[PDB]
Amino acid sequence: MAEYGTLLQDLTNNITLEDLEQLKSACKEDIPSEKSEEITTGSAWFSFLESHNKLDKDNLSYIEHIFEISRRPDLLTMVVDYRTRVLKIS
Repeated sequence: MAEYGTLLQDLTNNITLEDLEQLKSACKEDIPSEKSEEITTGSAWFSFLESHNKLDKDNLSYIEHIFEISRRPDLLTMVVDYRTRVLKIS
């Protein structure tokens, strides 16, 4: 669970308010309009997403895509890499 916590945080370190806009732009259909509005922090979007069941402690597929579709593969990579490294660790 925790490592995932840093994972969200790692992309969050790389997340600019602007980066989020782009992810939101990608997410416009999936993440509700009302909510996308108030996404002024990387953690906020996770914490929203977490609050709704579009992201477990294990589940990433929702966000993985978002990072794929959005032209910001650093974050994707962190999700991908996390999935893997933690897989190899566990």
